[PDB]
Amino acid sequence: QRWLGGMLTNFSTVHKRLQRLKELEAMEQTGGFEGRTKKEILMLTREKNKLERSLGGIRDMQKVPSAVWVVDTNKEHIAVGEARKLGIPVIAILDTNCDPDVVDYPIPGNDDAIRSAALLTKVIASAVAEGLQAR
Amino acid sequence: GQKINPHGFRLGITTEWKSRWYADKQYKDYVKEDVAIRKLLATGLERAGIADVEIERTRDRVRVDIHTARPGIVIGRRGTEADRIRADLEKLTGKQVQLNILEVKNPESQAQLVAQGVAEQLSNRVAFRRAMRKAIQSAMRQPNVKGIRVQCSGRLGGAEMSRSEFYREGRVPLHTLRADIDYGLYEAKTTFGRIGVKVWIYKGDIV
RNA sequence: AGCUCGUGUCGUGAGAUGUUGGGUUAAGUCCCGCAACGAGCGCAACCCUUGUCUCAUGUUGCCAGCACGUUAUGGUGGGGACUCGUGAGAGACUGCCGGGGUCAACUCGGAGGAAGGUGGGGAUGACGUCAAGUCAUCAUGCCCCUUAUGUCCAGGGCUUCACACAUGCUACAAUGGCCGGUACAAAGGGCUGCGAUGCCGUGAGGUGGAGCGAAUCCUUUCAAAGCCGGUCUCAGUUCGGAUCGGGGUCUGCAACUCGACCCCGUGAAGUCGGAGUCGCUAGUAAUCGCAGAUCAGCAACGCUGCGGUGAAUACGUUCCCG
RNA sequence: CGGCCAACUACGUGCCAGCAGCCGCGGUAAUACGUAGGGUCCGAGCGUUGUCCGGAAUUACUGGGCGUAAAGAGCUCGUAGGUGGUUUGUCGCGUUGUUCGUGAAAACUCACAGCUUAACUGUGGGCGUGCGGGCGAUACGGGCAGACUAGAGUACUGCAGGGGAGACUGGAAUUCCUGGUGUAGCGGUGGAAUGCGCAGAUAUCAGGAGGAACACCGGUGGCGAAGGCGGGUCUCUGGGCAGUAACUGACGCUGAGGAGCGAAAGCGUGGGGAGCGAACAGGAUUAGAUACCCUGGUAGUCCACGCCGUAAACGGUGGGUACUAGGUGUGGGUUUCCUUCCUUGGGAUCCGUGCCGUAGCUAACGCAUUAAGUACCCCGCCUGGGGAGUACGGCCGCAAGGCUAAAACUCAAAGGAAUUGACGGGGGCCCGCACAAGCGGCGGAGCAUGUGGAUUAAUUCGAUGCAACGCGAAGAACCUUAC
Repeated sequence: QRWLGGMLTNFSTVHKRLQRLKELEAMEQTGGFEGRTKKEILMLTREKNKLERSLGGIRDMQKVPSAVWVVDTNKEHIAVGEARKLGIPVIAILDTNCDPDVVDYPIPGNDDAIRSAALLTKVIASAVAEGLQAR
Repeated sequence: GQKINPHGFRLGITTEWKSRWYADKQYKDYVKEDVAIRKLLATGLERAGIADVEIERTRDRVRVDIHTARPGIVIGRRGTEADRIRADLEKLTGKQVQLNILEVKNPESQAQLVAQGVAEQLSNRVAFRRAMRKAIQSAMRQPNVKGIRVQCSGRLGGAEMSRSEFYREGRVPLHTLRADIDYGLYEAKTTFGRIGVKVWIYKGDIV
């Protein structure tokens, strides 16, 4: 959806969001939708939706990402900058308008096509899948 | 004049009256004897933290209950302290006066005791930042404390210019009626004047 | 309706971002975006009162249906029915419908309802500003007085008056004045206090004391504006009441300085007020009366409340103020 | 004995007495004044004053700068000087190695020795950074004798242009004059009045005279060293660019002084004079208007020939050269390929002129292949702010004045950029009995109450825009009560 500025650098703060999301899932499981005012429960449901929508793959962040795979570094310059600040290696597919000085492991190619980016994601997913196979 | 006294805001809702009796013709003299009792107890005892004094009356017999953080100090092992307070409460024309000395469960969660301690530390030599930080940390360490604000003003540190300083931790919703805000005010005696310490402590809400 | 903080990011740094942008709201209220992610004090809600209904409830409060009443009436035996009093609860949540809307906030209209979109009014006043006010409520550092700047007493003063300013009340009248008759309130107070019937004065009032710690008795059974009738006939007047003369009442040790009220007489300015300026959007303004605190008495026309009768106007933000 | 900068309390005093190198301390509770305790630093010394160096990179050779902080001459040409592409041979001037002579002693430095130690004294080295003579080297600089064509210039072929000077000439409009028509206003402003007209104005038509400036084209477009330059035509004349590379063969760059050009205003002599318009007159506004606004209006603006020599003469950025990512407009010219070859087709290239942006630089703003980046050569200039670009002297000028250019004294700053507020007779969007629409009032009268002022023995004290003034006072005859 959208890169919250400072997931990697401000990790401790954004982990509280996952804690709150889990707390609200527990509240959903127990069924506390009638114990308070309708405005409060409606706002709570909206907060649930916003937090789960903005953080889809973030619920598994235990320590830090050991590497970052990014498409169209120009669009998400904040994420690449955060990795560079933290020193986490970044693997990117760079288009002809990108800067090769910021990525470590470039893969030249197009990112404006859904098919090319999809194929590159297939390749990286195969790599990580086999690596998780060979643990 | 900014904020009304938190106890008086919730007097009929959350907090309770500290004097319990009914009088129609004898309201005025009852009030007089109550304030006399209160000032006597305030002057006589200063070592043990006197958090609260309740007075109950019924015809001849008068029941006064006080809460302190050091009950042993104010009570005589042979009743010597009890003897003195009993006799000089008889002298207050109280007819039959009986005392129920009590102890507070969590001295650090009581606003009056916290303010008393902060002011006592302030009086001798302590820098005010140290006192406020220590009080805030000690109170937040307690289980029920959800928020504490400490504010003291005056010639802090013996300065020529008066200042007001305050630190807060957690939630202190002064405008919320159901929230119970424990309020404590006590004046620190220093060589350069008088320093006033106000403490607000918030511990959940009562519905 | 704003004021900040933690972490992160930008900057050598003061600092910035969040808190900006679009929309929306009474609101930093919310939604969508966004190097920011969250949090705190504020906003809102929780409290009181008021508007509807349900259950409980019958005395000192009601009396519809029954009996006794004597004019004097719930007055009396009786009765929960209707009010009312006070406990609990329900009830308004954009809940529903239709349309705008990013299918989001939000917004317009409709139904139901006593009430519709924070229903009305309260309490609640963020960080701070103005060295704002208060050493005369109180407390307090320092300085000063201490045969006095402490302390007791009598008398006087705080009420002085050529003026100036400010807030009010009463008027300048006929949408009124006077006289007679007559109808409707709420709220509150009362023990060495409220004080009734009766009697005596013209009237303040005097004597007397029934009953009342009071939903019971007293404040009259409570009002005035209101309505009906009569008179006045546009005048400095039957308007207006100041000032002054004489005579009294009450409180109080004592009304000279310096109280209030009553009676007879006196009858001033004042003909709707320049420049300029104030309050108020509905049970409001205007107007009418009632009560309370302080209080022996009162300078109360002040202040804090209560009810009666009850309007006009808002096209719209160019100008004035914040 | 406040901080710099080791070392603090009490008493006395109170914006005084005083202290102080700077910042600055004295306002009944001073670690800054004075005195006592205590302390610290030195010690037969310890402080003050005077003078020099250091700190000061603050005259910067080592070792600074000039867009906005002080600092690029207004711009060119050029003298002396400084500096100079590739290459061959030679000289050994600079440069470099070695050697000899000299560089007195003393001093300094190293070692040793003698005074009981030290200061001091002596001895032996080094030092004496230099100069002179001999000998060696030739990379670099220089000289000499050549060579080359990449710099520089010429030739030829094209090209664009408000580059400049002179002469002649066009039309619109303003003004005026004459003659018709034609009436009672015109003109001007936020609103008016002076003013013009009724003796025929303004308006409209025809004719005539004169001067100045050249709408559209016409722009962040062209040319010029800069100032600057556009109505048309003709004559004379300067520079630039591109291509070919035929020619010469380093002929280059900069340039102290010096010379020339140099907006506007101003000055002299002679013409011209429509419009505009300093000065000057009235009118108006205003408390006052020596102004802004209006009606008039003289120098001047224009031409010829000469002076002057200044400007925010600014890109606030001296000239030459080489190198350092790109993207996109636009002006001039050559060329290959899409090729219709019509077409900004597109590319490449050379010369300009803008915008955006890297690296890098900068205090920041910003600059950024047109540098304020990286370097080399030459020139001008700066050294805290006022006094002052002034006085004195000098030179130039008809004059106005310009150029060169101090000191005394005085201050502890003056400055640049940027941040947060506050403010604006800045902009945008909103609100509130804020205005507008209404109703009732206050300001006039009489009285009540509070306050100021005055008065008194005393009129106790407090409260002074909103947010003091029927406020503290929810009750002053005595009490209250403080006078």
